Amino acid sequence: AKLLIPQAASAIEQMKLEIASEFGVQLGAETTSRANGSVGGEITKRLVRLAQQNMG
Amino acid sequence: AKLLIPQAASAIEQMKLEIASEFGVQLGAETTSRANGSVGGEITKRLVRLAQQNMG
Amino acid sequence: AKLLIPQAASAIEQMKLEIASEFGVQLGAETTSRANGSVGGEITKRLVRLAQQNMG
DNA sequence: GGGGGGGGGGA
DNA sequence: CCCCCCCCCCA
Repeated sequence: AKLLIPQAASAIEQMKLEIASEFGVQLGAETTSRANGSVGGEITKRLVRLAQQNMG
Repeated sequence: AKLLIPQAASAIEQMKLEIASEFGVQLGAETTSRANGSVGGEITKRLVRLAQQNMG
Repeated sequence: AKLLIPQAASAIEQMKLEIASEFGVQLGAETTSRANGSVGGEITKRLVRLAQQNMG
């Protein structure tokens, strides 16, 4: 799960737990894919949205 | 083809065209889906990276 | 790629293959976006036709 | 495995 | 809407 910028590990980590509770999902191997994936989906969606903001 | 932040359309377009040149691919109907697709993959990668950077 | 109705996956899959054959198009990354796209166009066309028929 | 963000098409 | 891609991230 390496990132482009490892120094951001802390950042995403916060946003991760944030989105988790929002959708009400428990990031664990005992959970479905559509559940663990929905999180990573929102994370990417937000990172993109922010980047598009600092360019508009 | 609505973007998350349509106000960035012009910025992402210039990014698209510049990446196409750097990649040597000529965007178009007659281009392979792989070549066209690669430009879109770079946009997301760079946007995600820039987000992580200017954040964490 | 998640279709409106995932359960239709198998059916659209067969229609796709049958359309590819009629068109003489080989679906793939190295195939032009136009050739690949042509197939998706027929699929939507036939689906809309079926819906208009079984609707009166 | 999944979700999301982009690229190029066709109907 | 469907087709073919590429990328990011979660697990």
